[PDB]
Amino acid sequence: PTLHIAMFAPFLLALLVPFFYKCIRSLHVGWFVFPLPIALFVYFLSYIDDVRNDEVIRATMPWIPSLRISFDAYVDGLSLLFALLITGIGSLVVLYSIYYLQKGKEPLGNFYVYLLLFMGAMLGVVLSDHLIALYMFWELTSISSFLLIAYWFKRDRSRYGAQKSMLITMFGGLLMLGGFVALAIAGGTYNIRELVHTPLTEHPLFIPALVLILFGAFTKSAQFPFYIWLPDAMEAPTPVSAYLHSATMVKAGIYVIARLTPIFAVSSVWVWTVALVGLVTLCWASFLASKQTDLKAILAYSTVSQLGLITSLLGIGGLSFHYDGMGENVFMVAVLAAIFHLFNHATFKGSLFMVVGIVDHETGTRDIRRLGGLMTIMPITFTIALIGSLSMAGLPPFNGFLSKEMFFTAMLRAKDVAGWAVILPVVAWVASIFTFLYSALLVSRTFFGTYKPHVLKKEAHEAPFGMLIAPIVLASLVVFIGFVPNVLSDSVLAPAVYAVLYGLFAPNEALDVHISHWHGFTPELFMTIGVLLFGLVLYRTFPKWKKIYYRLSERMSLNFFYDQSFVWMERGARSFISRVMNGSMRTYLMYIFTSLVALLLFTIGWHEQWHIDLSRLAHVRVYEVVLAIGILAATVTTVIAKSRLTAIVSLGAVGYAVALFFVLFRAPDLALTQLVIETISVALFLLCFYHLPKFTQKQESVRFHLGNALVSLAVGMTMSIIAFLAYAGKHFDSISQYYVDNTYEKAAGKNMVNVILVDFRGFDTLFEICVLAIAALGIYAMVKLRLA
Amino acid sequence: MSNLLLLPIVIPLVTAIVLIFFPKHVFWQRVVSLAATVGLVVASGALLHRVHTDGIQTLNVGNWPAPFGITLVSDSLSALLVLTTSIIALACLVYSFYAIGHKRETFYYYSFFQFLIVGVNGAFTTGDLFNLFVFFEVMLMSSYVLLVLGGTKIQLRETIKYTLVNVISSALFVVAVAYLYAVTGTLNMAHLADRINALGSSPILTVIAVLFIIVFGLKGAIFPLYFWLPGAYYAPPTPVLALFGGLLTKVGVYSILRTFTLLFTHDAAYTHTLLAWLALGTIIIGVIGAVAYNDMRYIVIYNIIAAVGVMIFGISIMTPESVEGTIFYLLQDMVMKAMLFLFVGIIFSITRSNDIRSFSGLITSYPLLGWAFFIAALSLAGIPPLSGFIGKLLIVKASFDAQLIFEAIVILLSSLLVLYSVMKIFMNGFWGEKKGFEQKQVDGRLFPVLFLLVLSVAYGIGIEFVRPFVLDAVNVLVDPSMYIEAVLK
Ligand SMILES: CCCCCCCCCCCCCCCCCCCC(=O)O[C@H](COC(=O)CCCCCCCCCCCCCC)COP(=O)(O)OCCN
Repeated sequence: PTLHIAMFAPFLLALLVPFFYKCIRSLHVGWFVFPLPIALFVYFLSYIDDVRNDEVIRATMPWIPSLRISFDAYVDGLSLLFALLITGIGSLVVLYSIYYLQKGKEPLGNFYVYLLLFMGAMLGVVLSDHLIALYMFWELTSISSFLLIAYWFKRDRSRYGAQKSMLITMFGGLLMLGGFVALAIAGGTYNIRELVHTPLTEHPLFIPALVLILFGAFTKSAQFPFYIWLPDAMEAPTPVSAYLHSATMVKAGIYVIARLTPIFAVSSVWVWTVALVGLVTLCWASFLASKQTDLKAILAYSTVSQLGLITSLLGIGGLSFHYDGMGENVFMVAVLAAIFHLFNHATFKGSLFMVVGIVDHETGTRDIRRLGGLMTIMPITFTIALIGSLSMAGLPPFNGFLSKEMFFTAMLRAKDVAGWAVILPVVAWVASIFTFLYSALLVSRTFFGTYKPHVLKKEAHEAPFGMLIAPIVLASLVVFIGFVPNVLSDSVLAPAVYAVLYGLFAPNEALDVHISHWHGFTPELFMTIGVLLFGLVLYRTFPKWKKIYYRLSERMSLNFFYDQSFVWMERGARSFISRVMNGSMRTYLMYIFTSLVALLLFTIGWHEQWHIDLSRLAHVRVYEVVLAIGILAATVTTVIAKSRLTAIVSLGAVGYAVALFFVLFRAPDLALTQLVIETISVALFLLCFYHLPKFTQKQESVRFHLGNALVSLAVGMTMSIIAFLAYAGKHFDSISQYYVDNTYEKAAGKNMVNVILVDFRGFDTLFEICVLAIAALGIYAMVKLRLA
Repeated sequence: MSNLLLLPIVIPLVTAIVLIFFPKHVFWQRVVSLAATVGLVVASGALLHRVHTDGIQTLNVGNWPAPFGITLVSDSLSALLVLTTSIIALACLVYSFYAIGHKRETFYYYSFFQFLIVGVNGAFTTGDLFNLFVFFEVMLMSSYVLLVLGGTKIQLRETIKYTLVNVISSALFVVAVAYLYAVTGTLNMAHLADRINALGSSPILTVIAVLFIIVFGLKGAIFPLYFWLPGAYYAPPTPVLALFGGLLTKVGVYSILRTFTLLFTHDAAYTHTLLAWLALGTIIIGVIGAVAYNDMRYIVIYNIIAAVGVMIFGISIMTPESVEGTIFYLLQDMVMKAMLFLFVGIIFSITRSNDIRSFSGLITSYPLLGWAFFIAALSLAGIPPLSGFIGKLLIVKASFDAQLIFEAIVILLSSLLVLYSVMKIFMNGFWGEKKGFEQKQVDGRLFPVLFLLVLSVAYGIGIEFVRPFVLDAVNVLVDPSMYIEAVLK
């Protein structure tokens, strides 16, 4: 099938990495990692001819066929867009990591094993058609990213970031699994392409599946409030930061939302939840991105804001499914906008991280307050950073023009179905204001100003060309989809829209004549002009409203709440186990006895306990009455005895009178064994008495506590009333007519207790012999072995 | 021939007896116990193929018929549990070769080992309640002595505690057998199952079923009957503890399973809602205790409690998908808890301390152990390429199909919290800089742990091989008519 050896090729090469790493000491190991994504990328260029003329690629590898689980693979426009993104930026990040990391100072085989596991896992996430296989690849993505963030394990902040990112994304993944299972019960099947052709709104498990899947997808792509882990995942290596937190992992929830949109966007809860939380995290991260003083936190909040933009456009594209007024069909534009900016974001964001990585090891710092004039020192990376920042701001000559004009066009035409939605675009509008600010500030506090010849490191800051190769390729692709937007749209972006909006295109010419549309006087043009002018008049006065902005950024955050929530959770659990686990055996016996009494008395009281039949009962006789009075006397004198010898001899009297009951209830063997065993056991109690320590002994009475007496009376009366209810109900008789009929005719015996013990049921006498053997050997072992 | 069913019982028994004669000859103790345990594994595999090929295997001990003598029954679930017990016993025995000192194994250690595996293997295959009682005391007596052997102050104290609890629960099982004999009149499983189903509309059967819940939950730690287990399992040495955590609490779970899939089927609503609430309390207690401690043994102890709660919640639904999921989770959890106690023992051997806060930086000196513990932690949590995924997947699916949303979310969050506990061990112990320990070459004992880890990984990969055994086990659990027409011929 040739794609089975494409999905599982990074895992096999991840097996083969440390072999080549410790057996080839001369050549850098990353070169050996380099061709495989290249190969996958070239292989993923081979499918565009089949996907433009609406044909899909299906493959199947069964894993548990009786539980109906396979590794399915389905290839259409959306999965090809993501796969081309993954493999192309993967090869570029591999090249940049070859030129970035060192040889004799870094563990490199670990780096490329983790990275190639992550690449294979992400390619598995995208291409998957089975839900459990998708969840498996999802989990492998989370674990490999957890490994990549903590690449320097000898430093604390990397471990904090890895722990927090692990906990958040695992929480989302587990609730994602629950939503997948609920959806697979709602439909008949597990494969995604058969859930589309079946109705699912007439089912009780539709809304919990919606909320749980949506919860996990918002957790992965760093939405609100779950954006918290992504600014602390910036202690990774810079290729990890670029690849993972630009192009692959933070878009997995985006892929799941866009993949399941033809199922769940028929309801309003999906589309409005997605759209509103996207707008909220867009504005919140756009506000917060201007407070930071280092480059990577600014780019992390930038990533969160553009992901919120993409998912809000996905929500409006979900609104496309209900109805379009008289063939207007405007909401579909939103889908295209999302997908465009999706592709767009990946490219320039990757380049920007590479830029800051370069300047890090060309200056030694990455804070904004020490590095100054670097235009005439570092011209090429200044050109790349300027292209990426102007494309991120949303300006005419670069990519961000089309992204922002389609965003404002999609948002202004979406307020015409509800009045309160008139609130929605202008909020988004001020988000763009906020956007421009940090992006402007980025360049204007990275390369402008003046050079500091005292704190910086090198007299010559000329970067090598091999580091500069991959940002140049990304910036060139930025400029190419800037000036030429038509060919990549018609080749890639159109079947992505036909995938996300499946079963909806009765005509297909309106989408094509909107793709071919580029110019024409729009009211969103002066909106972008106002964005530009207001960001210009907002940036120049930024040292004036700086303290107000710092204190209002201090006024509301979400890592405070998470840190105190975990402190609360661990302290509450620790105080719980310090409360209920005291260590005293008396208390645990009280809990066990009270639970026994409560469960049995509630079980009796819940029923009605009919049919008390006293006809089974035997006639009472005087000897048993007198002997019962005797053992009640011995019981009372063993609970109220002041000394312990009195309780020992009363327990002995209880034993000998139980033997006299055995005589009186016609049981000779029981009487013989009972007499001998009670004499031996009373001798053992007297052994245990006379070696009590003479200090702290004092020979004190049994202390009276009221709860012990209440629990004891409840235990005794409970088992008494269960014995009376059980003995005097309905019954089948017994099976001892066989034993009195076949002790002599079939076995060789006249005694019947002994023939039961050795012939009819002799299989359990062997193991009571074993119990006695273990007891004697254990007593010998305890007395003799004294290693201390 | 037909005595193959006794070969999991007879082979260790004989072995234990012939280990009594030569205490001071430790080499021949090791050789005979090793050869007999390997023969036990081979005989249990042959029994599992025997019960797979033709039907359920029943053997009357004498030549006496089915109500009137002792009958031993091996279905597919009991054969799977015997094979799992055999594998755990072999790994713990080789760890015992490397771990237990000389003085403790001159004094009858391997005999007590073999008597414990006699007790558990006899408990998984029996067809009588009172014979099951006798096998519980074989198991418990050997566990008392293995807990106390060596005689330091800690294991004296918690042997007193553990012995006290099990004496009380043994007396309670005696009085439960007495009540049920007064109601029914028989003592084997199949015929009293038929008699209970002939008078199933009586409240006293519900009361005695609740009493069996209390007894078997004292055996395998349920809330609110769990309180003996943290100190009792904090006491013993490491291979003894791996035996205890792998085997002792999971025969109470099997006894609950056999009891409510065979005996008590009428008036099922009350008993199953009781099992559901006790299981939810067990899961919550386990995850609270796993979060609370910075001590490795306590973390694995509360993970035992949490996994027992998940299995009991799987039992509490009478659907074949939930029964299938709890069988898968049962097998992998036995293997996994034995594995994790052996890991904790190796780490304690290296660090000379059990406090997580005391040491860091073990990847820089012990990489194979570190990545083995990483894979063991992720397999404990339930990550899908590893072992414990399909069990909790089928449990969650069967709870969603019966409209229990909140309980399925409790299962998933419990999986999260047990992952957090074991990864807390991994991230604070293995990562970081080097401060806590001194370089000491480990030897030998790492390999049974690696054998258990390789078998758990192969278990997670090969569900399609190990599934039709579990399918026949489910087909006999949700239909006891085949069980009672196999025995009562
Ligand atoms: C009645 C039983 C019928 C069957 C016959 C059985 C005969 C054997 C019974 C068990 C024998 C065990 C012998 C152990 C050694 C005893 C002598 C040494 C210990 C001793 O003198 O202890 C004192 C005795 O208790 C006292 O001074 C108070 C003793 C109270 C005994 C209560 C028995 C109630 C029975 C009720 C009727 C049952 C009828 C059954 C047919 C405690 O006193 P200390 O502290 O001052 O020690 C004096 C310090 N130099």
